[PDB]
Amino acid sequence: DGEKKKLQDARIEQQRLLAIQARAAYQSGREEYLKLLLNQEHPEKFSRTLTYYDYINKARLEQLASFNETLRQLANV
Amino acid sequence: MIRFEQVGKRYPNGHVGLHEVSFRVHRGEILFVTGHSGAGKSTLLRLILAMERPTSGKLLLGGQDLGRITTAQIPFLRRQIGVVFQNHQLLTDRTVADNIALPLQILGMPKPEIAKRVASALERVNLKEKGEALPSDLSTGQQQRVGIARAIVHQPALLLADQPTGNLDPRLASEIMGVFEDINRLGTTVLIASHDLALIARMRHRMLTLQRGRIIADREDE
Amino acid sequence: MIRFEQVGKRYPNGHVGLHEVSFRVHRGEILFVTGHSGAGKSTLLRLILAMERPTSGKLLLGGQDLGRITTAQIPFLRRQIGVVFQNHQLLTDRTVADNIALPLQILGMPKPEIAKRVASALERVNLKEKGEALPSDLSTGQQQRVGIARAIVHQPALLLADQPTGNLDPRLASEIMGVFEDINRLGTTVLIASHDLALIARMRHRMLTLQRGRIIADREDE
Amino acid sequence: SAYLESHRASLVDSLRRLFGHPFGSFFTCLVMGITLSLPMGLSLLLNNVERLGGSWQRAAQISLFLDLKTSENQGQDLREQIERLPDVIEAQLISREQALSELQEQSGLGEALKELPENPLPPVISVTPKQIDRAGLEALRQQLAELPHVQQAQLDLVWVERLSAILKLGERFVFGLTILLVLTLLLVVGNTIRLHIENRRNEIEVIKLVGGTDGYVRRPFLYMGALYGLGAGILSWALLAYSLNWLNGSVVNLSGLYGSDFGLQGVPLDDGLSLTVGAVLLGWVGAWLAVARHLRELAPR
Amino acid sequence: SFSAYLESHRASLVDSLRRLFGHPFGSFFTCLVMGITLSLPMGLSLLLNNVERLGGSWQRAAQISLFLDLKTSENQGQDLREQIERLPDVIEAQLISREQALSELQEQSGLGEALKELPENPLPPVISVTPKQIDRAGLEALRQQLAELPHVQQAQLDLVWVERLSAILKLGERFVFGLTILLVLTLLLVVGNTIRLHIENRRNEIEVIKLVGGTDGYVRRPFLYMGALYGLGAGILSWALLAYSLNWLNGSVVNLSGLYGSDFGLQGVPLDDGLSLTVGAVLLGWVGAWLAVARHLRELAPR
Ligand SMILES: Nc1ncnc2c1ncn2[C@@H]1O[C@H](COP(=O)(O)OP(=O)(O)OP(=O)(O)O)[C@@H](O)[C@H]1O
Ligand SMILES: Nc1ncnc2c1ncn2[C@@H]1O[C@H](COP(=O)(O)OP(=O)(O)OP(=O)(O)O)[C@@H](O)[C@H]1O
Ligand SMILES: [Mg+2]
Ligand SMILES: [Mg+2]
Repeated sequence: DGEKKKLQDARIEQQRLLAIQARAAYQSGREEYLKLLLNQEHPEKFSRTLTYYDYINKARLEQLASFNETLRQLANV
Repeated sequence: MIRFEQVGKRYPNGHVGLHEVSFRVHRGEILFVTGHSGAGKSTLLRLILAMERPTSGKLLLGGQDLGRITTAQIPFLRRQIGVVFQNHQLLTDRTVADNIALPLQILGMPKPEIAKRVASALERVNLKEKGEALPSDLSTGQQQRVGIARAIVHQPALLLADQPTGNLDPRLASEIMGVFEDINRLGTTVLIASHDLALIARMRHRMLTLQRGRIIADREDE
Repeated sequence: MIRFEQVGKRYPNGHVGLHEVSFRVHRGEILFVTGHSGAGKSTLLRLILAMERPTSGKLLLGGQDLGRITTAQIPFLRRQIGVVFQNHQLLTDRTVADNIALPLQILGMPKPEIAKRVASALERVNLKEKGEALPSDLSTGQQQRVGIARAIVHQPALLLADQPTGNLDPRLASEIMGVFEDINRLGTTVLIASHDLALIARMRHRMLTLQRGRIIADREDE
Repeated sequence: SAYLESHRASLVDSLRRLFGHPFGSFFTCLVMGITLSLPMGLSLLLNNVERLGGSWQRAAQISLFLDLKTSENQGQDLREQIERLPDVIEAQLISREQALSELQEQSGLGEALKELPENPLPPVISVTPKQIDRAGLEALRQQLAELPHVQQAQLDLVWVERLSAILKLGERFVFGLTILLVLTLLLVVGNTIRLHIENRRNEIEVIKLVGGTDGYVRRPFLYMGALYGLGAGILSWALLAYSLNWLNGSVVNLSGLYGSDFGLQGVPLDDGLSLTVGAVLLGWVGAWLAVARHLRELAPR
Repeated sequence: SFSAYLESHRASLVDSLRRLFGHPFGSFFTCLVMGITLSLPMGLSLLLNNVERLGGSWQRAAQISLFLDLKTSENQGQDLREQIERLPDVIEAQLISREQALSELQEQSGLGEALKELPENPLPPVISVTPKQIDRAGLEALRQQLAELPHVQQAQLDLVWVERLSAILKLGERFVFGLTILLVLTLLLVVGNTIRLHIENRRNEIEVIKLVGGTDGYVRRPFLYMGALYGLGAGILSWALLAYSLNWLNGSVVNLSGLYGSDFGLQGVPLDDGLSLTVGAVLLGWVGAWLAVARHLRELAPR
């Protein structure tokens, strides 16, 4: 019915959102540790960013699990 | 008295400086030991001063033996000997009054009578107008004059020296010889060695002679 | 060529040793000077050396004057004159062979005649027993006649020396002053200073007498 | 009571000998001073840089994380718990909201939770042990990962063994340049003091043959060798004041740009007095060893 | 003559070695002092020449990153790689691709089981260029010409300490310039005091060879070889301590570089610099002996 368009538009925006996130993960995931002890930043910063990139990646798995599980019931004719 | 028994010194270089000697020194006795050029009487004076090893034999000076004696105690014996040696022991670039005063700072005697005593010695040796100067500011006879001034001060019990006025004229030296029996008239022992024989023939005294380190070359002329 | 005229060394201290000296010494003559303790003659022989300036008068030594002497011209004059002096010192902790041979490297001679000139001059010294030893190994009498034998070697044109027989026997003195006419048989100058009037009244001596810088006290006495 | 006049006579002769050719003795005063500024000048430099340690040569950080349910009183409970360990530096707790803010400004997006309606980010803690010696490598990381409520902790490029390799190179270079300079100091002084007194060797043997003692002959030379230490302790104090203020013209560029009030202390009076009396007692021992060789060289027996 | 000049040099040479063998405690004592002072300025200069070989770690921070858009093409990536290297104030420009950007996250904890949902890799390739110099303030003006490229997504610098790397560098260059002035001038004083005091020692032998003759070269000749052989003894005793020190500290640097994935350590010492070190010690004792004797010969000048 009309519920099949309301999941595919949510699918393509989170594909855009994961593309921006993985691009933003490539910014603060490439800094070396000689940039630490330096630039007025505490060493817990620039080291917990990549482990926070784990946390945003794992949290969207259950969102992608919930979107994919309701698509299979919606595909029944 | 000083008993002078058998002693003989062998140097480690291989030469025997003296073979045998034995003398007899009484209290207040005067000696005039003089031999030939090989006679080691100035070495014997170095044996008297006990800064040389006795090697063989035995040497006796006073109530203490000369041998197996500690190094820390022997300059106390050297303080009461007015040693005059032919190489001239004076401190360069100092005042001349300190050169007399070399035993005077040792014995602990007061300061305002130091200047009286150093003024006292200089007419006895007949040396005026040379006070408060360097030892380089003197004549060649005058370091011998302040050298014998270093011996006559404090009236030492044992006076040991060799050959005064060896370069100085015998006109002045007859008074310089004439001082020495006045020191000997007091209760002092003078063992002066005078290498010359012509001037000493007038004085009646005891003469000894050594030849090639032997005990007696010529008999006593007492 | 050695004539003194109106010269005298003033001292900066309160005493000046010499007042006035003016004398001429003929070539090939044996000279003797004498005086008392206040008389100045060691400065008179040092004036011929002139390691300090006379600061008065004009003095002559051959073609080149002693007054206004330069550093670049002095050691040619010093190397041709052999002078020994009474304050006896030598190269400590070496042999006595090269101590005699000290000016021979300065003038420059080959090796096989260095050693034979040592032994040829040492026979009159009576030091055949000690030819190669330390200066401290020698006697106090022996080390002056080593320095006398230093003046004998390589035959200097001008000789000054010092007061000899400082520690030598009166018997063995007669052989060393017998050497000084043998080395003055050719054209040299001999200026032995002596004080014993008994041994210097034998043959022809000029016999200059000094008292407190007064040169004119005795005649030629020939 | 003859000791007091003998000591005063030896001191006035030492100053009179020092005025004799004063250009030579002042030349020896400068050599004794400038080499003395090496192990004391480097001593204050290691006594200066321990005031700032958080932003220089120590930034050890471990990413120990909490569960999703976290209360802030439990975080400050664990902050004093890790302070019981002898090798830690800092112990602070970060919260849920401002940890979300700092990741957003780092990415520059600010759209972290506009999509998911619930918040999944755990409020975690900050364990920052910069005061470690770091030599235990990641085995120290494994011992500090032993928590019942921790989940996952990472350490890229292993980085405590790398912090060990920095600190092992730091300590061995300091101890390498400590022992070398003090053997440079103790041999330059010991050679120079001994080789003044080998000159004028005739003066010792004059008083020795007429008598004397070890106490009288030591007296003019004990005061001579100690006064060069007194001459060194003033001039080494002077050049240390000049070099520290010359370096002060460039440390204020780093201090103002970082943002701090960091001044360098120069010539303290407690250390300046101890620098002078260190050199004076150095000259006494070196002269005492020098005169004992001169007794043995011409011993009579 | 020339024959007398060579025999004067040879006899003064063999007397110096006989003097050197005499007093074996004292001759070895001043030899170590002559070496241990010299080991500091040449030793620290050998350290500074070895640290500057390691230049990749110092030129690793302040690397500029540029982000492409979603569409990826590698042929403009190599074009921008060679264009930055043509411009100055660079060392080398390197670019890793999306597959390299995919691969480097896979050993990491991020991007786990995410490419089954991703239709394509969205991570753009990046450039990473470090400037070869950090110069003075005003190096922030390179930002407007890196935005000149048609594909700029992020230019996320940390703007504060890029200028401040010009503060840490040249602080240490002035710090080592403080010690390379002070250690050289304390080398000239220790050598200049001991050699001059040797002329002040043994004073009695000069005047006894000056009044009988002699020149200034003959008296200086036993001291010139005395100054030279202690300088020759200085370079040997310097050589053993530097070889012991570089072997002692070589274990720490190979431990750091092996953890860093590099083959870096303390290198050896050259023979050409080894001969240059010893002839410096010979010439310093030779120059210092000439200035030492001029005071004593002027003291007893004929004038
Ligand atoms: N260290 C020594 N080793 C070997 N022999 C020595 C040593 N010291 C001195 N002699 C020897 O001692 C001998 C003579 O000694 P001494 O100096 O006392 O005689 P003298 O006093 O000079 O007699 P005169 O004064 O009339 O000449 C010398 O021939 C010398 O060889
Ligand atoms: N530098 C000086 N300053 C002041 N006076 C001096 C100086 N040198 C020597 N005199 C004095 O001048 C005189 C010089 O005597 P001189 O040097 O010529 O010794 P001399 O002729 O051999 O006498 P003597 O027979 O006693 O040995 C001495 O009396 C001495 O006191
Ligand atoms: Mg004798
Ligand atoms: Mg005289």
